[PDB]
Amino acid sequence: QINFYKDSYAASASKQDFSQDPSKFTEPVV
Amino acid sequence: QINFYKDSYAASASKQDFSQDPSKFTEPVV
Amino acid sequence: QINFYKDSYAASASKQDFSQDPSKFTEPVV
Amino acid sequence: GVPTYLLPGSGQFLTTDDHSSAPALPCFNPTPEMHIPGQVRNMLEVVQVE
Amino acid sequence: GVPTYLLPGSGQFLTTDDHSSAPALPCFNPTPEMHIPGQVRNMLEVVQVESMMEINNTESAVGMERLKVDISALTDVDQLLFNIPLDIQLDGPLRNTLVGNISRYYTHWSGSLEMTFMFCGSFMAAGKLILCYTPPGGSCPTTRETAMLGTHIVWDFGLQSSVTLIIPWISGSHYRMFNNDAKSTNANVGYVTCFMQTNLIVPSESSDTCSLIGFIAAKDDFSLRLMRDSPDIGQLDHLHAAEAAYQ
Amino acid sequence: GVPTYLLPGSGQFLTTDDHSSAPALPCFNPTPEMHIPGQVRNMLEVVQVESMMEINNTESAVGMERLKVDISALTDVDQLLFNIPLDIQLDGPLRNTLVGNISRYYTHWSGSLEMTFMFCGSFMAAGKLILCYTPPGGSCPTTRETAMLGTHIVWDFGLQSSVTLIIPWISGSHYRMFNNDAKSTNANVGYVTCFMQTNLIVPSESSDTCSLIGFIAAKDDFSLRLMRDSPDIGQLDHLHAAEAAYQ
Amino acid sequence: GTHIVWDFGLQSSVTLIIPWISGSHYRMFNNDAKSTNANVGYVTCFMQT
Amino acid sequence: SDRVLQLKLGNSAIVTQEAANYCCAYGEWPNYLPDHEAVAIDKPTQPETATDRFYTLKSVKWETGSTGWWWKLPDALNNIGMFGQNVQHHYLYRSGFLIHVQCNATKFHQGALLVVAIPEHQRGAHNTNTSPGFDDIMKGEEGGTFNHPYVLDDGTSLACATIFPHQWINLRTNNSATIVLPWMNAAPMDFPLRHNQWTLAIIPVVPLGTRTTSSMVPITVSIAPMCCEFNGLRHAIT
Amino acid sequence: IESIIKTATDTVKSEINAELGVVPSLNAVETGATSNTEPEEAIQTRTVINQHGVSETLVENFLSRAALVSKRSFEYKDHTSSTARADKNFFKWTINTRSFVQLRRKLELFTYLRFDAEITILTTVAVNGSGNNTYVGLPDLTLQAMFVPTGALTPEKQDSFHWQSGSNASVFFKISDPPARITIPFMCINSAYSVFYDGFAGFEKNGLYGINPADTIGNLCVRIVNEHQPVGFTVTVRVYMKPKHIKAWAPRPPRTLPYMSIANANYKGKERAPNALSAIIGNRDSVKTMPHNIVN
Amino acid sequence: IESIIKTATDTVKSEINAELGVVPSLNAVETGATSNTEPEEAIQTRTVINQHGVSETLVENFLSRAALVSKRSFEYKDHTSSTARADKNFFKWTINTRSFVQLRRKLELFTYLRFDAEITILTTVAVNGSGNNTYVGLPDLTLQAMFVPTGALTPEKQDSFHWQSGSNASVFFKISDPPARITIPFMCINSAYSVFYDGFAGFEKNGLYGINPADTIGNLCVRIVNEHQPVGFTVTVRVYMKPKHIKAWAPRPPRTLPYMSIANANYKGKERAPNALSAIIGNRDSVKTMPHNIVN
Ligand SMILES: Cc1cc(CCCOc2c(C)cc(-c3noc(C(F)(F)F)n3)cc2C)on1
Ligand SMILES: Cc1cc(CCCOc2c(C)cc(-c3noc(C(F)(F)F)n3)cc2C)on1
Repeated sequence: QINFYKDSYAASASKQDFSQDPSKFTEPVV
Repeated sequence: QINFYKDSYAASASKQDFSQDPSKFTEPVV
Repeated sequence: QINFYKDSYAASASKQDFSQDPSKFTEPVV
Repeated sequence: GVPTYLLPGSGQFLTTDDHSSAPALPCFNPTPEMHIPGQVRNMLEVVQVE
Repeated sequence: GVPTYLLPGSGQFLTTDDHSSAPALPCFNPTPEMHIPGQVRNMLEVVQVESMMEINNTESAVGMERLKVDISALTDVDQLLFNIPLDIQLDGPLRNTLVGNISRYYTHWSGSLEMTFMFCGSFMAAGKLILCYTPPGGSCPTTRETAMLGTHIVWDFGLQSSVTLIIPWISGSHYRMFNNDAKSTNANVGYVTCFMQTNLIVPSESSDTCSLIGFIAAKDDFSLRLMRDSPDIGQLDHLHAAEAAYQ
Repeated sequence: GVPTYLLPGSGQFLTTDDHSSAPALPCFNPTPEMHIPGQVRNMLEVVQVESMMEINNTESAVGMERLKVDISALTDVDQLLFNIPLDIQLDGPLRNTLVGNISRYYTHWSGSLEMTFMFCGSFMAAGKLILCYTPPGGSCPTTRETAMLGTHIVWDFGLQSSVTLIIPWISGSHYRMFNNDAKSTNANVGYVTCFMQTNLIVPSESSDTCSLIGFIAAKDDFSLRLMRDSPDIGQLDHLHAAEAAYQ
Repeated sequence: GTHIVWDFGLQSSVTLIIPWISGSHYRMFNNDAKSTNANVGYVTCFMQT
Repeated sequence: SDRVLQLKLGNSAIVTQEAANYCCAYGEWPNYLPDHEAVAIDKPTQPETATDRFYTLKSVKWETGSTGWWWKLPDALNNIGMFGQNVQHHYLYRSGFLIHVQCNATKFHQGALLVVAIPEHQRGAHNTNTSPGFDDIMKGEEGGTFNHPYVLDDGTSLACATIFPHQWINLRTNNSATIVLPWMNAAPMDFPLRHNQWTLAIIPVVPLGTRTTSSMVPITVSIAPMCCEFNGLRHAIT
Repeated sequence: IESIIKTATDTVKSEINAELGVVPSLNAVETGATSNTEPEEAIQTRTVINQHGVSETLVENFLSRAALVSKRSFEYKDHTSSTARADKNFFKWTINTRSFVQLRRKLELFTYLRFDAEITILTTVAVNGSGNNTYVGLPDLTLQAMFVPTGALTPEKQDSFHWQSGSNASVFFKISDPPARITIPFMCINSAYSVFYDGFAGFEKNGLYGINPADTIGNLCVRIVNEHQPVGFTVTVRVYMKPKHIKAWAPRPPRTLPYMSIANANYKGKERAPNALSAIIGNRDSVKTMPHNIVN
Repeated sequence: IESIIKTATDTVKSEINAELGVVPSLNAVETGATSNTEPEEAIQTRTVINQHGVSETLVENFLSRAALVSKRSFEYKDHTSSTARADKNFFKWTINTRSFVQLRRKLELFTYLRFDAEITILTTVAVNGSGNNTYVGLPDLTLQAMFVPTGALTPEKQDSFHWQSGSNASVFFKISDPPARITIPFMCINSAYSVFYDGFAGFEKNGLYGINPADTIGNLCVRIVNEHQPVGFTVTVRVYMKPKHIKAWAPRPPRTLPYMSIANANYKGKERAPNALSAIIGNRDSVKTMPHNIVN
């Protein structure tokens, strides 16, 4: 949003990660 | 106006809808 | 960052000096 | 920082003010819009009915 | 300077606000990221994994005994074996499941479910069952003739030990709710019942009582919203050693 | 005007905040910069310089006597001369070193160390030593056979009066910590021991007791983080003349 | 040592390979079973279940 | 049968004629530590065939009142062979594990086993504020049994344990289970004597039953370390 | 299949199926895989264009929510005759996330977590009623919150030299001010925090079990900068923590039994169901009974 | 070698070494140079790509941290009958950086320093309890902080004409306001401050030793602008200084013995170790003893 801070971890939450791999828990077979 | 919020529903009132169809209540006949 | 002040010494800390010469204390020989 | 000063009317709650407020439920997805008959966009359409 | 004025909500601490705050440790370098197996980016991946249903939530069932349903050989046709209350939002067989646990953190849900049953008898015990889902509106069917009229799967024991019954999203409204009113039209999902399509036939050297294990999971259709506090955890006092953190 | 609202943390004084403040003396011209020898831009340059270890931190050692280790001629083989506790974060030989002093201003450290030993006997005193670093996990080795199994250097006295033992960064975690718990898995670094590889042989006109000086420094691998208040300086009252500054 | 875990099933037979692990380039008949040039090792069977 | 599989892993080998599949935890395979993730600058030792091989543990009897068994890794494999020697002589290790659980019966036998690899299975005690002790956690090659398999011995649920890499041994279907676990840890390497990355739990969700002549039905566990590395060589510490 | 999922998947219309050798509804739970049966394969379906978003279940949204992590009340007064057990105008707290059940249970759904913390401090004051004290009014005090990392000395008095904070990070805030707010980075010496630790902290056998030394944080010392006054007050400081920039690994079963301690995962359960040791879910009459049966 | 260092150096793999005429592990401490032996040359190493940043040890980060430099309490009341020794509603402080040990020791790690100062003033008030006074409440007062450079006259009363401050820099601030904050430039008449001065201030032999005249700053006079009230109060003013835009020269050994005075580097040490005159580091039984030995 604004983040006039010099450290990158001071930014706000990053709620834009829409990638997912459910098959690593649902089909973990070969 | 400003709306630095991440959610679109947080914006202000949208008072710019000037389209209207009164005939759906005044002439609802064929 | 912002620094709307007319004097340059009023600015914030300048934490971007990554140059160094340790050999002036570790190998000060010829 | 930015130098600022507050104006009269600062911190007062006008019931007709038009601003954006904090979204209390982040990332909420409203129900998809569906077509409903008889939409009203101006109150002058209602008065035109006898 | 810039002329400004404060709006309502100025200086108030909303626990769900999304801003940037002052970095307390300047120039701090976090540990480099390393690859760890099993990363989760959406909570809908967890609910998609199937977990055991506590169908045998009855007295005289203790611990693991509540996680299996025992079926014997009957001398009457068309007999009802068990039914499952489909109320995740209330205490029942679906409550302590991955899908149930993660969904009880939200208020509105939508999508389809899958209910898998694994037969855990001997190799040469045979049978046929019928698993039925009934959309809401009436009483839970008690007879096979009434139960077959809804969604169902006829399951024949064989090399594949498991069957799946899909509880499809058949809803009038666009989502559903936790209500605490199981009979509400916005919450009730219907019923699930099991009947004997045939009998359970086993030889003399096989145990005459066999067991089924039930699992439930969500499909890709599933969706949750309106996050809330889960009613599954509480606190009446301070935990042990909690005050020692101040000594 | 501009509509605004104040966030949490408004009007609060964080001592590590990085902003610009009002210049109290406008149009002031600072003195022109002139070149001065020995400029420091990172504190990691200082720790890279080697300083004496206080290995002889025992009673009956006074002042400079604590900065050297005396070695004589022995009549038994494989004898242990001394060991060095590798706990910078606790009081020990490494505490009052450049690397130790600068590191005690931080909480997390990483990287490799070098431990140099200078032999300060006569020209025609001879000997061979073995310096051993033992990664953590067990007790400090007391015999040469057990000590040789870790990292080590065999040092032969000669024209070069000094030897170096590298304490390489062998850590499970990605950094280490000051803990005050020396036995913690996140803090313990191992041990350093010295044994006789051979004896110290000197002629009749040479002193039969010779001295070693130990130094420690950090390499380019070294890194520090999570700055804190050094526990090496305190204050129980006002310093003398401090109140006179108000008179 | 070298081993194979054998599970009874449709295939009624299993094979254990005794590979050539010798120091010398050949081996000998000796009549001294304990000789270093003759001894080959042992084969044992245990219950895995 | 239902499926056949062979697992070589060194000078050992296992053949199964009645299997379902094998599970790769989170769909990943063991690998050696790359240079861009390394921490310790010491050159590691990679014994390979000496340590990357199946070790078989003592068998446990499958009775009617059985609550389940657990083995913590690498604790169970410590003190076993060259892997144990390398663990004792080194300060850090790193390894995946190929786990094979064996259990067979007749076609008149019924019973279901859940074989699950829990990462960081931190245990709890029952009806006490004191934490589990060293002897409660470190059981070695013999492992332990589940006090309350219903809650997994940690206040959670056994019903949701299928979120972890798992398989089933359904006597009616198969007689073996196989799970491939990569290196699971927040650190690239770790001290083997004070922390367990994985816990293999075998739980009798469906009890063993039959009406034919009774026989001892054991369960065998074989663990093969994979891509083992060791850093920090010094004297043996056990 | 790793892809970008922004909405729930759509449904496709299906027809009558009768084909030999294909049994989509039959599965094998023993393989450890969840059933792959589709609704299109179990029933005859229609085409539905699904527009439900999935942004609310994102781990960031799921966990990025301020929750109470600390709450401490102490008397702000003259502490000359008070025993050496009360907080004499200040307190120190060993930071942890296991004291309040809601945040603890939400965090314990994963094996590994990596995030920055957003710390908010909210202070309230009340006038002491002990004895014959009156309301008087509420003073506007200044509080100092200092973060002491591991190995650093912590203050022993309200006016000790430690409070000068040459290098320690301190925040000075008034009660009349908004709640104080700072951000702490990902402080772990590892790539992620260990929510659960199947190990011991030290190199000997008497160390703590289940607490990872790598995840040690330090102490938060909070004092009132003002000197005491003729009347006593009670000051309550609440600390809320909000994770952000979150990465999660290895989801775990949720805890069913009530928490017993912050140091361990010990369990005893409720006396009766639900959430009892022998019965997590409440009992019904039989497996053929539904409690909320619609009867008309 | 002067270069840009942003991360710690990487490690390279090495092999077995046996070569005549090359002895990397042998050094000569007498030359005054630190050993140049590399880990690759002492042991057999592997390739490590090191990603550790080094921005936290930068002299700017190391020193740019607000620290208490002044703390003064005085009575705000009617001072008609008070002696000519108390602060009568105001005080003056001769600015110095040697009164509080943490900042002093951090600054004294270098021989020369050049920086601008960021000054923050934090004021607290308490109701006097002497006699039979009650709480009453805390007034919102206005304070004036005036910087008087060398040679300028300082106020002698709380209402003297000096406070009109025609040219002197003053700041007026309320207690209810955030702490006051200003910036002072690098005021030295030289290119850098002298943290240590091996000289005398005057041209005669009775001058002060160790204080550089070039580094003289001046006085900070703080008064309460409000006139006294029927009840007395105690006002405490704290002054914090934060260096910025820092340049450092000639690093020095850290001080081991406790500071004795702000005027000099006099030393006496603790009675016993650690940090005693005869033993800086605590004693152990012998050079063959380690205290924290892991025994199992
Ligand atoms: C899991 C897990 C989560 C965390 C992070 C918790 C962070 O704890 C705190 C808190 C609660 C407060 C402060 C704090 N309070 O005040 C200040 C300051 F003002 F001094 F800056 N810092 C610092 C930390 C690290 O650690 N492990
Ligand atoms: C070494 C070394 C470091 C320094 C710099 C210290 C600066 O001292 C001050 C302080 C503490 C406060 C003020 C000050 N307080 O208030 C005001 C104002 F409000 F009048 F502007 N100025 C001015 C100076 C130079 O000098 N030598």
